[PDB]
Amino acid sequence: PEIKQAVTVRPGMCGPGSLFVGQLGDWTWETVSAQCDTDVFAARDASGNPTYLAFYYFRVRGGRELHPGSLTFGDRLTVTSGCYDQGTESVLTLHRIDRAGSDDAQRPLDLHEFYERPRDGSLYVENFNRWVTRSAPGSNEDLVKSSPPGFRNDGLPQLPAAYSPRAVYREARTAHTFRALDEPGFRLLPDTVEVEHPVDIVRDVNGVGLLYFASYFSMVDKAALALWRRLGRSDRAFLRRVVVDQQMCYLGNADLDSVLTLGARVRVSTETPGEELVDVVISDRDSGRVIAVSTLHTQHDA
Amino acid sequence: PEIKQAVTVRPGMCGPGSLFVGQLGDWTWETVSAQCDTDVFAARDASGNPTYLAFYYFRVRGGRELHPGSLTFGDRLTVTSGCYDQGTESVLTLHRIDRAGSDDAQRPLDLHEFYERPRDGSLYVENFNRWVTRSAPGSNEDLVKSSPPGFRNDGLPQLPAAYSPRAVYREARTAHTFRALDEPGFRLLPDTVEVEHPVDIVRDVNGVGLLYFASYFSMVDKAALALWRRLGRSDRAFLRRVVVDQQMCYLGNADLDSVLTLGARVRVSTETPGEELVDVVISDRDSGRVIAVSTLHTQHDA
Repeated sequence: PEIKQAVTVRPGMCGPGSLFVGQLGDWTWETVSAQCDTDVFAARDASGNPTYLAFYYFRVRGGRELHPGSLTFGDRLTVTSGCYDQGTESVLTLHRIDRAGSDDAQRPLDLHEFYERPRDGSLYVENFNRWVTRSAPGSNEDLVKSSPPGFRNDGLPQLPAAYSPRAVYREARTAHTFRALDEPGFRLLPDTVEVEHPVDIVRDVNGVGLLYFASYFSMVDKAALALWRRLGRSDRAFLRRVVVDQQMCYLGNADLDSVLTLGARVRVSTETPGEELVDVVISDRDSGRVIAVSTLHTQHDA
Repeated sequence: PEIKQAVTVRPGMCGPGSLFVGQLGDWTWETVSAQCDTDVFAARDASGNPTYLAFYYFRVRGGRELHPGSLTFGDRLTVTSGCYDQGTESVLTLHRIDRAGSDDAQRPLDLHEFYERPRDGSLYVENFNRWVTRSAPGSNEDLVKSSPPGFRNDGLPQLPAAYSPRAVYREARTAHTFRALDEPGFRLLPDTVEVEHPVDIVRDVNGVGLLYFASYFSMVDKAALALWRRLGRSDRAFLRRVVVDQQMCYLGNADLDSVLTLGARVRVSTETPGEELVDVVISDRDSGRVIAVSTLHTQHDA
């Protein structure tokens, strides 16, 4: 039983920051709760420790016709949501977003449609989430895999082998990009940036004292802005950027006194002017960990 | 017809940042939409310009037993919401939040209860909002009062004279505090800070290109943190602060290339140890405008 709902775009789920991905994550927790007969918000492991359904791999796919920067107050959307079986320790949640008028907004989720040929005018969200607990109270390092009792993955529809987010994130942690460096039609610019980012305790921290999943998207855009400025491009042009595809892998969290490093590089298209691929790696130098990788497929007019 | 709803605390509405006030503002727009027979999200003035139901005065009142820093993932709440007539150009929206178990969570909104003696264990939210339009496209200065056609304030219950948010915000713009400087039981410390804050285009900006109302709470906490650190207090102690009362007045918005100034001062209680009043003024020096005033009534254990 897929879920189909009418949404009107609110101030808390749009704009050039991370509010839309924050709202999508709330929707994911509601969708897993409904489909897996589990209260995700208050989940505890068999032993009684809180268990968080942590974001691990996050993709948002759009296009010139509908992307996250298209959305403004009062836009009417149709949202179709559903979970896919990834066993007892993980779960995949898909959301399709259409403009509520649109031809065929009533169509069900179509994996073929999500993994192979996304349609122009729809937005596609993939959230792969993993149950975790803390390994020590107040530590945000070395989180441990978990599963709350009664988590019902059984019955959920299955992905075919071709559609594996696991294959995708395994390659991205190795390559530090989601788009192979040897992919034709792009040139790697020499200009790169490295930004020191102390954890912002007033803006980066969630209600359980971890770094907030949506803050990782804010940190990647801070890196992307720093590279944009290194390229001599304007702050107003940054706000016109169209992100047609963004992938994020959350390899680690971090303690709230950490100083993170945000590294960014870009490949510009040889074929299409104003098209580029930006890669961002978030490091925690003091613990020697890479804690995130993101790739943004971007169209601009700077 | 007041609205009473069950809420489970989600990642997008808690934590030490501005997510709870962001969620409350979304709820306000839904409440005005329901009670005033108006689609606030897509509102336009009679002439066809977008009109925003802008936040102008915002209060959050709690206590040691339930405050915004109490809230964590999966907490079960009861929310009671309702609008009060302030004419065609403004509207007051109240929210009471109780823990869903609690004795007498079913009780209706009680102004006596909100303005005179708030109860321990309830959280009280006041949002006074004013319809505005831009005076020039792409300018965030010199916003103009408005009202969308068909806005139904008629029928809404009325406040008695004693309960005027107008008297409260008029005094705060004059004094740069919501708690009179001559109030007994407090001493003004000599330590103050002034922080330069360029508008953060990746975290401060909303879906219509204004500074986001919830970002004003992030900027006030940036000032408050800077003063806390000037006092030699610890970042971990900052995260244990209990804000029992916070008031915010939004006197202006600002263009996205602005450099703002965040000024903070504190009065410590003579009576109760670890109790203090922090005042923050946000200035836009280049336009010679004060664009916000906030006072935080805080309990700490630093």
